[PDB]
Amino acid sequence: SLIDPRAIIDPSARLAADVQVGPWSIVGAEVEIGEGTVIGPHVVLKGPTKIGKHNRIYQFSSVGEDTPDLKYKGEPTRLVIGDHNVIREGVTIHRGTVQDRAETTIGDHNLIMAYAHIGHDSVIGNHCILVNNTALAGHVHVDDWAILSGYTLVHQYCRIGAHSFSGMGSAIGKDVPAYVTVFGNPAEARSMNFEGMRRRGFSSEAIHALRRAYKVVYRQGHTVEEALAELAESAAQFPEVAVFRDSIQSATRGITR
Amino acid sequence: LIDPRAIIDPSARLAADVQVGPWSIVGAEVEIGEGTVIGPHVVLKGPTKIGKHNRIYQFSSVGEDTPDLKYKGEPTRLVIGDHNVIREGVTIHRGTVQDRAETTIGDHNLIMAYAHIGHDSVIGNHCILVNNTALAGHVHVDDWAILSGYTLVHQYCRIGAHSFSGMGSAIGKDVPAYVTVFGNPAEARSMNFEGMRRRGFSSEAIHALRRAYKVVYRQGHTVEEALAELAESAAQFPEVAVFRDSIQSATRGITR
Amino acid sequence: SLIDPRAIIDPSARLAADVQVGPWSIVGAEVEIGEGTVIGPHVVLKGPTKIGKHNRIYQFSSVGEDTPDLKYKGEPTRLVIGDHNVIREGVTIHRGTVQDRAETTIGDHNLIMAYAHIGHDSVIGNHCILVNNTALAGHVHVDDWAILSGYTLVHQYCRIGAHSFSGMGSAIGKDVPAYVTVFGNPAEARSMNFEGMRRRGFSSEAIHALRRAYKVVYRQGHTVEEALAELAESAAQFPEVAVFRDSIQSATRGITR
Ligand SMILES: O=C(Nc1nnn[nH]1)[C@@H]1CN(S(=O)(=O)c2cccc(C(F)(F)F)c2)Cc2ccccc21
Ligand SMILES: O=C(Nc1nnn[nH]1)[C@@H]1CN(S(=O)(=O)c2cccc(C(F)(F)F)c2)Cc2ccccc21
Ligand SMILES: O=C(Nc1nnn[nH]1)[C@@H]1CN(S(=O)(=O)c2cccc(C(F)(F)F)c2)Cc2ccccc21
Repeated sequence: SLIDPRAIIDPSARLAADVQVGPWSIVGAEVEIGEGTVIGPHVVLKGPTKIGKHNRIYQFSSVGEDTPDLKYKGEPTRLVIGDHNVIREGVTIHRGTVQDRAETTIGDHNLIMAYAHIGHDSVIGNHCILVNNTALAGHVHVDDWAILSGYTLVHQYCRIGAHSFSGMGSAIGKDVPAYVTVFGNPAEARSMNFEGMRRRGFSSEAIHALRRAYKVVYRQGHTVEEALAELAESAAQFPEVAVFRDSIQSATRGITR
Repeated sequence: LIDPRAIIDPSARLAADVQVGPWSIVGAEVEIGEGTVIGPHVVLKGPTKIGKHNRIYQFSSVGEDTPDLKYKGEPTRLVIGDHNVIREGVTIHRGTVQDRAETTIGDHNLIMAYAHIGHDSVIGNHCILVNNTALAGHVHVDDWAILSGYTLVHQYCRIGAHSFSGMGSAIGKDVPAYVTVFGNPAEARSMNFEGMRRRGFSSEAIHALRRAYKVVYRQGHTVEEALAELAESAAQFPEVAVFRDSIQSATRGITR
Repeated sequence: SLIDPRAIIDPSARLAADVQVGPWSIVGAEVEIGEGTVIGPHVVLKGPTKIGKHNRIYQFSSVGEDTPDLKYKGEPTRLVIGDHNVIREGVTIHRGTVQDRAETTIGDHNLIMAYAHIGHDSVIGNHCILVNNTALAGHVHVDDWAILSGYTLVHQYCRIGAHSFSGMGSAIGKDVPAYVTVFGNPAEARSMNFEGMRRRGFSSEAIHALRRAYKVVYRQGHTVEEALAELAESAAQFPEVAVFRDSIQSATRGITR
């Protein structure tokens, strides 16, 4: 059948139609797996965890584990994963902490590559790519279409804006605004993901307004308040520029410069 | 307690309270002490001693041979203390004869996902190795040391008591006790003042250490000039002696 | 017997007579293992894949999985491993893509340490060392005797020259010429692997010629074509200098400086 007899399914666990579990996989108590989701061999799922439809989870992944501690501490804490996600070999995903959200949240159509770490209370949106060995410390918010290149380290509470790009080996300590490309340890803003805008079919008017929006924030010596005021008009014409202005507005503890 | 789908070698030695998850291998000459929980999918190889009330998580390879070419199959050891947590996919290699033929881990150590503890490494107590920390080999980590995620330590380096390394740090030279280091290559920034307050250090002892840092790092002295300047502060404050002693035992230089 | 009864051997799998396979290992369809090869417990082998003779593959390794790269669409691509290779704990090796030569290729006597990654369409030669957590993004050519120390990151299409050395935590966006020593993120050219050359028994005359060849490429203000021209004489005299000159000539992303 679809359920390999060498897998251990806890009596409390809930499996929907067309679910596959490979051999020697543990689907622990309070884990719920959605329609057509494929669990490979040698996977550990721990709950309380909700996984949606048409997901693929590869061998050696630990999905819904507790955040590391010298002692067991703080539950019920949730992990929620949406639909059409690919979680590759040996990925670690921790559930939330009772102190903060009490939930780690992953949306839809995300690709999390081998040995990536998703820390407690982190929130991933849709259509994101975390390349090999990307580590989100915890309480990290990754917005839609963001790409973290291989071995990107993100500090606790940092926001990764929509359509942003972090070069491989980047260590991020401050918010990355929407569309911004960052590199190095510590991470420095370089340009914008113009490549990614074109692959999203952004009007060349929107891309040119986003180029000027970069220069307003990074290049003209403005305060953030002065920048937000200078962007207000562009943000009103282009929803794309508003995503950018909003990412800067939301950064209380400062942006990656 | 011992899951029937685990392979326990005849010559393994497990206390009554020990839990072994399914699909785990307790290899030849593996001692495991009372209260220790071995998760599923764990490979333990010997000769290895594991103390008490330890927790080893799935996909961990504890007590394998180093691939370091200078190792040639000698019966070298791995000792682990008590109340240690070893997380998902941690690799801990046994020692080599060229040193002391032992990798040593003490008590109350938190070793997070995919950390590497190379051959002959000595970790003390209440240490934190965050995800993907790599100790290349012969690395001595002293009590209360914290190495942040993806911290790389070159062979033979000493990580001082209460020292802290920023994430993605690459350490080539000894880190003195209490010192904070960041970047590739690693550079001294300040003292672990949080760590001192964690331990309940006197505001005297913290002020003495704040000064001691300036003597070594900020006053354009040499190491020899600096050691002599500290010797009185060191004699008065056992806390300052830990710092001064870590600089003296640094024969291959300190992280500046 | 040598195949553990808890192992899963696909009917279509071809194992030489003395092949060992540890418990809860998977030898999938169209996987060939040559004589002497030992597979440890908890190993996943997917095909189409050819593993040669006297190889050792450690636990938690995923050898021959599909690349998550979005351009691969389930085409029947290959992985080929030669003889006398050691693959340590948790290594990932993906098969090729039809956009290149539909093959990922490893030669002989290579040491690939724990959690190292070998991306689609990568070509490793002989006597290479990939230290812990080294990652080749894809289409990476590593020539014979190349050392990549721990957590070395290699961008797609980068060529790592013969007897080259990359320091711990290096991030390589451009070709590493043969013999050259690189460090840092981004990677920086800092002289040549003279201790490597003296160890493998290179002549004093050859080492002295490589020393001058280095000055011509890096220290004489020459553009690459001006340099390739000046090396032409010395490359005709010494094979080592030809390998060096050849590595520079075949740089598609430029060279590490
Ligand atoms: O194209 C890109 N270039 C880039 N990275 N950093 N700076 N520039 C990124 C990175 N990659 S990748 O190189 O193929 C890759 C895959 C596995 C492992 C790694 C490694 F670990 F970094 F080595 C890299 C995947 C990817 C997928 C969609 C969009 C952009 C990218
Ligand atoms: O604060 C700290 N390191 C720091 N700060 N600035 N530079 N490096 C360390 C690190 N953390 S962490 O960020 O929550 C964490 C957890 C898992 C993975 C990672 C990652 F892999 F680095 F991304 C980070 C866990 C932790 C727990 C008690 C004491 C100190 C620490
Ligand atoms: O000797 C060397 N020195 C050097 N590397 N980078 N800069 N200097 C390299 C690196 N080493 S290693 O330190 O013993 C080692 C082993 C496992 C893990 C690591 C770590 F992950 F980086 F921490 C390091 C293993 C090794 C083996 C053959 C040839 C050269 C090397």
